[PDB]
Amino acid sequence: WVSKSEIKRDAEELKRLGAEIVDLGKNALDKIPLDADLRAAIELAQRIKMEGRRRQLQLIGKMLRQRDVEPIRQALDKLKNRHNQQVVLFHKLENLRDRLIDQGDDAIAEVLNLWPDADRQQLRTLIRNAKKEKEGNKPPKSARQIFQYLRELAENEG
Amino acid sequence: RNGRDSEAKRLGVKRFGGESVLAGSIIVRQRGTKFHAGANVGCGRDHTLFAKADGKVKFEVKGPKNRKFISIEAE
RNA sequence: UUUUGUAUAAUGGGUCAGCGACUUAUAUUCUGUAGCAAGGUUAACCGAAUAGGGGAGCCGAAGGGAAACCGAGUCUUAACUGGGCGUUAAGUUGCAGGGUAUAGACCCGAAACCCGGUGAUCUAGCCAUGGGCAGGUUGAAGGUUGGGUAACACUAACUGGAGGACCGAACCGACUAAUGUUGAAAAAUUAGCGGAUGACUUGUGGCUGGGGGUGAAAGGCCAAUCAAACCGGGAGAUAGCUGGUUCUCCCCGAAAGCUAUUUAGGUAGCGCCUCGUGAAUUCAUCUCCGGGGGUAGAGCACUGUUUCGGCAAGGGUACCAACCCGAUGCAAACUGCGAAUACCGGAGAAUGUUAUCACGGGAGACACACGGCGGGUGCUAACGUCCGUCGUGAAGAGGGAAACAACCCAGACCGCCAGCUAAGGUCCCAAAGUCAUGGUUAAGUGGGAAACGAUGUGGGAAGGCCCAGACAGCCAGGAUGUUGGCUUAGAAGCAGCCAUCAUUUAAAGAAAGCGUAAUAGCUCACUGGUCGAGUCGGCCUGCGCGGAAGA
RNA sequence: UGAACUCGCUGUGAAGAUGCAGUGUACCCGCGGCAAGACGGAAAGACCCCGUGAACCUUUACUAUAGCUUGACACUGAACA
RNA sequence: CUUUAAUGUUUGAUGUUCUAACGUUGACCCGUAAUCCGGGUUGCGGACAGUGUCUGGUGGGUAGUUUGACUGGGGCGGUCUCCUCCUAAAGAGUAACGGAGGAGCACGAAGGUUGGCUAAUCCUGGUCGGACAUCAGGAGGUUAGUGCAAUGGCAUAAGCCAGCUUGACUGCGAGCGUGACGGCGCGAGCAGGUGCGAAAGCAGGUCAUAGUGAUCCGGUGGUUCUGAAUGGAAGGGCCAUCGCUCAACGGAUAAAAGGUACUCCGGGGAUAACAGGCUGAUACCGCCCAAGAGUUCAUAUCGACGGCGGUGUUUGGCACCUCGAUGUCGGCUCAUCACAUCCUGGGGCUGAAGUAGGUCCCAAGGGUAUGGCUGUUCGCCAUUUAAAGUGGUACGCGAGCUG
RNA sequence: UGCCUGGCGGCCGUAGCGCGGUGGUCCCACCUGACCCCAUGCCGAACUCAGAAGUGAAACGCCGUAGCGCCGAUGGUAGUGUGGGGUCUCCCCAUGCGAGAGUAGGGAACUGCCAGGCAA
Repeated sequence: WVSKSEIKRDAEELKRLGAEIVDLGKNALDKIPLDADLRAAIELAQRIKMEGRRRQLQLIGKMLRQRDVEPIRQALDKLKNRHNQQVVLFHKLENLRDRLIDQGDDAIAEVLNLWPDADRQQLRTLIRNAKKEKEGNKPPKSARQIFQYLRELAENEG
Repeated sequence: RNGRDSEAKRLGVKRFGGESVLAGSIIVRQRGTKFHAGANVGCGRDHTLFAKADGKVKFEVKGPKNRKFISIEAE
């Protein structure tokens, strides 16, 4: 006994995977191990639009029902892991900059702990300049410099 | 869970005795072969009996098994 | 008005007077009307102009295909004995009317969104400037005096003066109770409670202006209104939702059904409603003829199910049991059999305002309830829900049933002080037999209710004994061992193992009841005499009683 | 406040009767009190449901973006290793 | 030209130095009695910063939306298409969250034709082999088989085997069945060319019902059909075919999950919760045959195995009135009535010696408490009596009051 | 004209089975060989070729036998359409139709065409 609800859920997952791979770029398509026919179908889906694109995606999902998906899932998982790591690094940098702008000495100490080589004097000067810019409605030059410095420190650590 | 409904096949007898019919008309709609075609009566793939020529549909019992036969006479 | 359904105790109304609800324009379809007629017709514009010019323009008479293209033929295919669409009916301009779609297009009733402005004299916060917070209470630091230590600390006094400190006015907060909820006020008043030198309050002036301000940070307040203020515009927003739609008469007059729907109270198609045109003894009733069923009924050939008896594979031979055999059953999901209705076609006398079918215009409706008929479901309970058909009401008043649309008879054109009749009644209220014939009932049954019970009543089949006199009665009898062997404790007939014998005999059994420790004693089985006729145990029962007690 | 010549009981009735059928009682009209009912009056129920109705809020629901942010292009040049 | 080397040209990535662009809310002077602004000198960094367009990523902070339907209140649980059997009342068709089950395949053959053939269950004989393998004989007549769950049919076999082929072909299709419709199915027959068979004749798929998706759009082959001046091409039109668990399967978007007790609006007793009515499984009570208990002895008292009766005092179903408002459990004042009687009163039986008791009939004229436990109705405990009774009145009374 | 035979149809269990008898004058069947035609998942089994030497055992055609199987009335019964009644989850009244099974009985066949042998 196989539940038609489970079948529908599996179909939805397959269609989601098809849409994701279609959205993925040319380099991602090359990296993912797709057969020639599936690659041609994906390219046709990308070229077409409107309800035709959705029905081509439905065809992709129907083909994936029979074709193996584990390599495709692994490739998508690794690509998404890399993208999420990059996004998390960017979010951490943005949050650290925001804390530096808002609190002050606590954020400076956190930055020093994350990167011992970080210059306390430079960080203090940049934070004071950013506060002055905020007070005088000046361009966020200090904020941009802080972001660049944090990115450089992260790159050096990595 | 049980009791799922399905549209009926609308089987039965369409033409009865004493009624004139035209060529190609369907006489009886049956799933199996309840009635066997005879003279001027042809049987399709779906075990449906049709008239090959104008006439009045007639029913007779023939054969060793006494199976019911449908025949048409040009009257 | 709502609905299957109303006085219902579901909706609205106090009334009078006035005002108020399907209009209008653009294009389309159809009807009636007027003309012309294979032609009709003008728009704008000119016009001393509702005339006359203006044929610009539009519509059909020739259509098919997507088109090329072809042509009364065309499209499909190399093309058909082929098939779809054209020919044999004449179109057009105005008027009025029935619809269609656009415009708010029958009207009233919403929340809610955007745009442009107004407010911080009410209210929240902040800023600046002034005032007020009675009175009485213990007092921390510091200073001074005597004792005390080498010196401090400590001790007993004077000065000293801070409490989100204490009691307690004015004042402030509404924390609690009540007053009131159109109020005294669209949140105020009374009586307590809390603070009463502190983040206190207040007069005055300014700022914070609405996806925003403010909030010692409950969605509170922002001019009596705030989970998004007020004023004007979009905007008479939209609304599958509530409600109303106003004068009269006549004819016809259904449904709450099927398919479909982001669809269940909305709406599209068909049946059902109505008007017109064209069509065949077209259709209905009844008689006859030819029909296939698989329902009732019946049965178990087959499919399940069920009991008994037997051979019994297999299984662990006093022991469980498959495949089977004979009988009894059951089945909406079984039919070796099988109908009456139901339906199709043909023939026919007669009736039915063609009651039958095709097309066009407009509908309404798509919430149905009950009884009968065979049911699913529910408890073979429900004024419970869902199926196929007739009727009722919805859409039908009247008469009967006390009142009740679904129970019974019966379809209101109007009037008449007429008769008959259907159901239902005839003692009367309340109209009519206190009618007649042969019976049942002694209970207020009639005038709610069952398993069961019973010398109630009338009869039937009957059954046993009966003037060689029956049943029950009237003065009579039941005498002797049988205090028994037996479990001897006494059962002796009146508790049991036991025979169930025997004399007097018109007649008596080794025994049925009452009670004594057992005794004993009194009746009954049968028997003398009179009267004497009928006497006794059950079944069927129609009609009767109990079981039957609710405010 | 539809209009009232506005009694109780049994049963029915859109199912709790001042108004129906049967029955019993009751002179008509006023005033001081009680309050069983006329499902008293109040708010087009806050409770349950309907609406391809509205508004606020939440996000790993959908669609975009303020903001943040990577790089390229002009302001933006001169000397050389 | 592939492959290299010095000078001379285009420059790009990168580093340093400089300043003339650029900022200076750094300093000094003037317009100026001037913390604005502008102008002149210098220094500070300096082609960095930022600015304008695009682009990669993040982004309920903001703006516009969605979260379907059936459902014995709602959520959860189960379903949304097609096929078989009964309900489905002997034409067709006919519902339920009724009962039993399947399908979204597959076959270049399992299709067409020609020829030939006919199984289950058991008995007998026989090495493994034994009831059930395969071999010979015996009855059999569809119980076998007919690919897929089911139904009917299949002896001419629609079942099995063998020789050849793709008619599983192209262009049509009168005439009918089925649905409101889109639509789906049957279908003799006409033209061309084929397969089987010498032939009459059969073959336009599978013994027959599910194995499928309209429309828009796009992909491939063909077509001068058209291609907006001409000659082409691009783009379009038509014929053949492919693309959707669009499974919410007659499918509104290519694109959407939840709360609001801070909610509102227009309505529904079409639809709920307290009360009314119907109904009476359940609950209470009474009784019948009666095994048996009761020191023997059924009915002094209980009394299984079974059934029959009254009420609505709990649990049950409809929502038939009510959502344009019926204020839903307790306490107080007011109480009313029935007896299925706690006592008082009159009686029967008794395993009733007397007081004191056990059971039943009539009788409602009358009486029928206080405190702790919970909000409680009710019920338990302690104390007195004659008791400290059971029930209906919206589980009486909020048009009486405190919740 | 008929005792017979083989085939072609109607009717198809009154038509088919159990038992005995009956036939080789023609026809039918059995049978011999298959070298050749023909084919066996091996076989003259099945089918086919030339014969009929030999026979009527099996089958085949006919008769008797009722033992089955089968058909089958009449009446009754279940049921049921119509209009009603009742102690109305059921039954009854008037009317129309009318089962299944069983009984009496029938029953072990009839019929048209062609071709061949016998006597006529």
